[PDB]
Amino acid sequence: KPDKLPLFKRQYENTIFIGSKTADPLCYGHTQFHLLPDKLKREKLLKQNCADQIEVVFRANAIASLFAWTGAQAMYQGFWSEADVTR
Amino acid sequence: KKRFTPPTYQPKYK
Amino acid sequence: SKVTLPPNYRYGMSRPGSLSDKRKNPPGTRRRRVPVEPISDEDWHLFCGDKVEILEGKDAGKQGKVVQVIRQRNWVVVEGLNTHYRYVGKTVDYRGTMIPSEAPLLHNQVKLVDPTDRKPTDVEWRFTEAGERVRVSTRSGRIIPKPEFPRADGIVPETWIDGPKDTSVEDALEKTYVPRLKTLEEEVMEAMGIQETRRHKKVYWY
Amino acid sequence: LRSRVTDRYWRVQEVLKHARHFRGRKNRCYRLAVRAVTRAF
Amino acid sequence: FHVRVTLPPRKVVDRWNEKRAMFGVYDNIGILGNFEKHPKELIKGPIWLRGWKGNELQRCIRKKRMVGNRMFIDDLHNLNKRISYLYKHFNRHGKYR
Amino acid sequence: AKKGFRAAYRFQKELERWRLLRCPPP
Amino acid sequence: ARNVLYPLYQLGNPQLRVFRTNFFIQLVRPGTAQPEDTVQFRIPMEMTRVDLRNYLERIYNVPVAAVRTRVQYGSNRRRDHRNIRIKKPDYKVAYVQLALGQTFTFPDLFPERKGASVDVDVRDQVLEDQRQKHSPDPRRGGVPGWFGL
Amino acid sequence: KARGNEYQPSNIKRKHKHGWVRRLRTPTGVQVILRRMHKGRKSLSH
Amino acid sequence: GADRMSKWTSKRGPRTFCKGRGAKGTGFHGRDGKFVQIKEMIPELVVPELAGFKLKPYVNYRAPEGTDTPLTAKQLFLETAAPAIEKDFKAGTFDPEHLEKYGFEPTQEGKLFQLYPKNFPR
Amino acid sequence: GLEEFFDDPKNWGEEKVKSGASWTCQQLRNKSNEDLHKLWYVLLKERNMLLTLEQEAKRQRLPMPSPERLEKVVDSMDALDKVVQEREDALRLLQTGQEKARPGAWRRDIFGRIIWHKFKQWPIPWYLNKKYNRKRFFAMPYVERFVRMRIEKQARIKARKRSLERKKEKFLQEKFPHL
RNA sequence: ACCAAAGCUAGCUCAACAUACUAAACAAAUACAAAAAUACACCAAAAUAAAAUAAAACAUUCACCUAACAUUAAAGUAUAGGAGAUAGAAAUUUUUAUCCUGACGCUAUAGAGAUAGUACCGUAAGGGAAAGAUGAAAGAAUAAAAUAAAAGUAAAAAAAAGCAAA
RNA sequence: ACGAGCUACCCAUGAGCAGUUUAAAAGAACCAACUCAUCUAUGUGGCAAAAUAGUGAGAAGACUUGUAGGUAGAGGUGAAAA
RNA sequence: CUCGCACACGCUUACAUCAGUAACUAAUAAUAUACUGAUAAUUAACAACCAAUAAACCAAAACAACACUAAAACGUUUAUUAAUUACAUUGUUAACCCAACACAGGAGUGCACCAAGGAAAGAUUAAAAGAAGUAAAAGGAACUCGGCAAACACAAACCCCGCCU
Ligand SMILES: [Mg+2]
Ligand SMILES: [Mg+2]
Ligand SMILES: [Mg+2]
Ligand SMILES: [Mg+2]
Ligand SMILES: [Mg+2]
Ligand SMILES: [Mg+2]
Ligand SMILES: [Mg+2]
Ligand SMILES: [Mg+2]
Ligand SMILES: [Mg+2]
Ligand SMILES: [Mg+2]
Ligand SMILES: [Mg+2]
Ligand SMILES: [Mg+2]
Ligand SMILES: [Mg+2]
Ligand SMILES: [Mg+2]
Ligand SMILES: [Mg+2]
Ligand SMILES: [Mg+2]
Ligand SMILES: [Mg+2]
Ligand SMILES: [Mg+2]
Ligand SMILES: [Mg+2]
Ligand SMILES: [Mg+2]
Ligand SMILES: [Mg+2]
Ligand SMILES: [Mg+2]
Ligand SMILES: [Mg+2]
Ligand SMILES: [Mg+2]
Ligand SMILES: [Mg+2]
Ligand SMILES: [Mg+2]
Ligand SMILES: [Mg+2]
Ligand SMILES: [Mg+2]
Ligand SMILES: [Mg+2]
Ligand SMILES: [Mg+2]
Ligand SMILES: [Mg+2]
Ligand SMILES: [Mg+2]
Ligand SMILES: [Mg+2]
Ligand SMILES: [Mg+2]
Ligand SMILES: [Mg+2]
Ligand SMILES: [Mg+2]
Ligand SMILES: [Mg+2]
Ligand SMILES: [Mg+2]
Ligand SMILES: [Mg+2]
Ligand SMILES: [Mg+2]
Ligand SMILES: [Mg+2]
Ligand SMILES: [Mg+2]
Ligand SMILES: [Mg+2]
Ligand SMILES: [Mg+2]
Repeated sequence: KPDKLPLFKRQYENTIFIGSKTADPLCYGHTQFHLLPDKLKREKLLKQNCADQIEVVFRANAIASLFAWTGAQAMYQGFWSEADVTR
Repeated sequence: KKRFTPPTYQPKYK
Repeated sequence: SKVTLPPNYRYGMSRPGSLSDKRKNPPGTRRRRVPVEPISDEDWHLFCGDKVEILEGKDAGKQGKVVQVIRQRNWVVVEGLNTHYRYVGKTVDYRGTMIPSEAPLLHNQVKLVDPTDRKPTDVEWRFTEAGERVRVSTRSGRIIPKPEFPRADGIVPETWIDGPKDTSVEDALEKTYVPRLKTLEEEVMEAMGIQETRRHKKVYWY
Repeated sequence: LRSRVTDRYWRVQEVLKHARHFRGRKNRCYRLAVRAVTRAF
Repeated sequence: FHVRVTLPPRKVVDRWNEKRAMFGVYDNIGILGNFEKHPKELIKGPIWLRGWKGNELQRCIRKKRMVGNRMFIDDLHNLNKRISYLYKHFNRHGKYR
Repeated sequence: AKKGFRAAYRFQKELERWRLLRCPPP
Repeated sequence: ARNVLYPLYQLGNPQLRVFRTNFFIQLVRPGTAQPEDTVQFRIPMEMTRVDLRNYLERIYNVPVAAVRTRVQYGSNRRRDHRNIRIKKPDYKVAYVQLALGQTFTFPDLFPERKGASVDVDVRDQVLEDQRQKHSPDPRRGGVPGWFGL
Repeated sequence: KARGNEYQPSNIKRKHKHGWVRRLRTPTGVQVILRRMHKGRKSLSH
Repeated sequence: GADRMSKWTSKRGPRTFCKGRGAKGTGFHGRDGKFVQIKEMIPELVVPELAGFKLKPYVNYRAPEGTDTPLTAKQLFLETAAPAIEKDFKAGTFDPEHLEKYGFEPTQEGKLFQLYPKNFPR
Repeated sequence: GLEEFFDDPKNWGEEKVKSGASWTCQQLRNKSNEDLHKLWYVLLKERNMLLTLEQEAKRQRLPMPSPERLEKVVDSMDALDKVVQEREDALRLLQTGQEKARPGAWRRDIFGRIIWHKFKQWPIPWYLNKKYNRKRFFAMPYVERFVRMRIEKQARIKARKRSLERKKEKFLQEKFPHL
């Protein structure tokens, strides 16, 4: 189950947002920049006895952020589960 | 007068 | 693990925390109190493992070895002398192994027998000149040794094998204690070379 | 000295023995039997 | 009215025990002893009833006067209430007046 | 528990009478 | 340690050291699906994540990466014969995620024995045969078969 | 309109009205606790 | 109404009521609202080396026990300091003014692990 | 080193698992301080293993094989703790002379009873503590009545217990006429 | 024949004596919202008892009414009292040490409320029960023996007409 | 002694009123959520120790409502119904 | 047929898995979220705990441009001190709360009116009387204290009393 990641269920407004509203003429993007927090420092992970997870943190951050960004792009262009993306 | 007598319940052990 | 029993209790040869006892009397019942003659620990002469003779009953005048004693009701039991027949194997369509179980005997119906002349005698406790407190007989005037009985766990000290998790007698009796005035904390710290320079501040106690 | 009645069985029976041939609850209930027996006498 | 179905054990009481043999032995201690002690001193019981008799109100008053200061709180309160009730019943209630 | 022997002995008489009524002897 | 007064800390207090710990830990099989790197302990109510981490790092030398604790509440619903509630004790359950990628699986602590199973089957067959031989003959109709003639 | 549901539970209100600190902050509550202990109550307060 | 016989715990309260289960604190609250943990406050389990320790959790059954003689202050003094003071008195070097060499301590505030204040947990 | 919570693989399915007797206070006293310090952890590992085995037996609905090992280990732990505590008590009586390792006072709370109020560690003195100042250690002029009621109830309970014992001894004496 | 009925015990009550009087447990936490290790304070307080009743009403009065001086007399006296109901002394007298303590008190609708201040009823102060019966042995439950006697039913619904009986 | 967790009134802290006509957020108008309870019929040991169905009034205000606190009986509170 | 999801307050395991229901609970069975036994569970990022001391500070929230009266909660900056060092403690289940009950009643907030929740009928016959609904020849208030209720209407007026909300 995903609850052992750990992940927890919550109920609030489920929004699909690219960085601006749909009326923005810039419906596509170029690049993202993500600054790691103090919680995910290399020294912090080493003190927590985590050396292989330094790259895993970057991988998870990129996989979540870029996927959410591209999904927002696709659903702003009009593609969804039954209208799968063409390009 | 408005005379009203509330009912009395019995103990649950019976 | 000491199971606490209610003050109003009836003893039926069963362990106080046994399934048979819990079936005999549930924790919601308490029965009539039976009279028990006051006999202190210093006046109990019937131990387990000695040969005693039955005085009253269908099998009277017979001698047997004491196996169990119950001091709560002053019960002493002998193996297979005063018997009643009970079935242990019971199913829907089969019965068998009708074992002869043993009925209880009070201290009044049993008196100890000295091993010399094999006659029943009255046992009075005395204090010998050597500092030993041993039973003597008044009918004949002899002493009765303590009937050493094997314990309930079933392991004898004569034949024992030390396992991987058991120490030897040398390691059990090896004395290394150096009686000095240092605490265990300081002992361990100085043994391991732990260094602590700072000290505690002023702490108020109220 | 608490004193209670023990022969109440016989006290009731001495009255009920004369009402055994009656009809209804008068032959069983004691409250209904004393009046019936008195009127019978 | 359900009486017991079994005969009770016969109480084997002896009429020649120590108490039943020595009972009332020194009742004439004064008469036969060059009077020095009344039969009052032979009465064993409560402090306020050693050689005295009275009705319930008098007994309660006497008990309160002697041992009233050593009583317990609840028994003292009950004794006061009983004294008041007996006073009221004896003085204000009755038929012969 | 009512303290008494007369009631018990009278009820023993009545029990014997009931036994006699139920099973008559030869 | 539990049920032991701790020294109050101030600036300059020496390091707190416990030589004989009073904590006792159980290792329990998870009731739900759990990943490979997670290990489930039952710890006393006075145990923290750092206490458990030090416990496993020093006493057992286990490279634990993450600690997550929760408090499970014992049922107070059952009633005694006196209509008094019987409360099961609460307990702290902790999950430790290993660091170096070690895979842990709870072993089967009660493996059945083939010889024991064969002996039990033989005993059952013997009991069935005893019941069959003790069963009355239908052609007799209840007559005791002990008497010869 | 409909009555009988006058008890609306609230732990804060319960502890502030019949709690131990509320009982002991006044001498009358102390006397109440004394009476309950003398009677032998299993629960002196909430 | 509500229950009174059940214990008042953190589960049966509102969000603003969050009571601990009995564990000791490990720090304080810092500047930005975070919890700052002090490494001096956490208990450091001092574990020994059990590799070269030839002792088992159980004893030989055939080994005999001993007569119960609890340790006492007079016995401890006799085993530790009595021979030393006796030797010093025989040699004439016993000094009533200074008894620190025999193991006695004038004050407790000096050393690390103190007895009456009980600065050590265990 | 996560296998120390389990016993040897060859001893998992065994129906009966035997071991030695428990540690005795004299055997603990005979050892030195570091030996006891190491034996504490030696027995602690065994206790953890036994608790794990008991919990797993409960989970599998099977009886624990020879569960007396847990009680033997508990008795050994208690004996070691008692020996360490008696050494500490003797040493602290020798140095300071105080019987109890935690300071305290015999106080009289608002309820009229006498309480062994232990002392807590505070960074500030007693006259500057908000939580401690609002505490009361004295009895008000409405408490002596309840104190007398408590004396009253204890006296009545003791008297009726004495009468109970007297009646029991009587009934036994006239039930057994062996005198 | 069901329903049922009977045990003798737990224990209580009244006194006497008595050390002299808030039992045991107190490892940890307990007047933060009790059982929550840890921060610059506030802590604290006292001011008559009243009335239900009696005087057949009720205003003045109304002993006892949670303050030691006990017993035998003085004495229910002098006195105080809408001089009514009622209240009520003192001066002055008597009181010999210890054991002989148990019960013409009860036996589970009685005796403490108590198997227990627990369930339960109440927000709270507070109120507050009923419940046990075989036997030497149930490690003698293909288990054995005494009543089958209350009311209520079945065995066995009723046949003109009547306080149901004589 | 114990009670303002229901209710009467305050004190802090929050949250709600969609649509339509209107220069209006006007102690305006229609009608929702929401709040009260005019009339009738059932119910009367009932679903209920005050309810259900139909039908009604208010619905940007002297409006409802959540949490916490206060006013305690010779009194509190009250747009007086003792 | 459509009161569903979650959170706050409140109840504490009533939640989940396996097994049993002759009896105990469901106002009846089937069986079981409501009974019995055993074993497990709710893992934090959401929420609780989460600086003081002086000084600059009149200029509302209502899409806030700018205004009205009833004059309006909601904030930064500067300066002095703020242990400094991973991982602290606590709430995480539910068919649930208050009403004596598994009660047609009373319940705050954010979302949508179904993509989620459930079943009015245990099986028959279709007597009277009762409750609810639909329809009705001609009449259209002639019934009744009253046009109360109902109705294919849902309009115009006259008085008494209180200005009006
Ligand atoms: Mg958590
Ligand atoms: Mg109510
Ligand atoms: Mg309650
Ligand atoms: Mg809470
Ligand atoms: Mg909550
Ligand atoms: Mg941290
Ligand atoms: Mg009068
Ligand atoms: Mg009169
Ligand atoms: Mg009058
Ligand atoms: Mg008066
Ligand atoms: Mg005059
Ligand atoms: Mg007059
Ligand atoms: Mg009784
Ligand atoms: Mg009959
Ligand atoms: Mg006739
Ligand atoms: Mg309030
Ligand atoms: Mg309020
Ligand atoms: Mg609007
Ligand atoms: Mg309007
Ligand atoms: Mg309606
Ligand atoms: Mg209609
Ligand atoms: Mg309208
Ligand atoms: Mg209008
Ligand atoms: Mg008046
Ligand atoms: Mg008034
Ligand atoms: Mg008026
Ligand atoms: Mg009027
Ligand atoms: Mg409930
Ligand atoms: Mg059923
Ligand atoms: Mg269940
Ligand atoms: Mg949930
Ligand atoms: Mg039907
Ligand atoms: Mg019809
Ligand atoms: Mg009709
Ligand atoms: Mg119609
Ligand atoms: Mg028509
Ligand atoms: Mg007309
Ligand atoms: Mg007409
Ligand atoms: Mg109309
Ligand atoms: Mg009209
Ligand atoms: Mg019209
Ligand atoms: Mg007119
Ligand atoms: Mg008007
Ligand atoms: Mg106008």
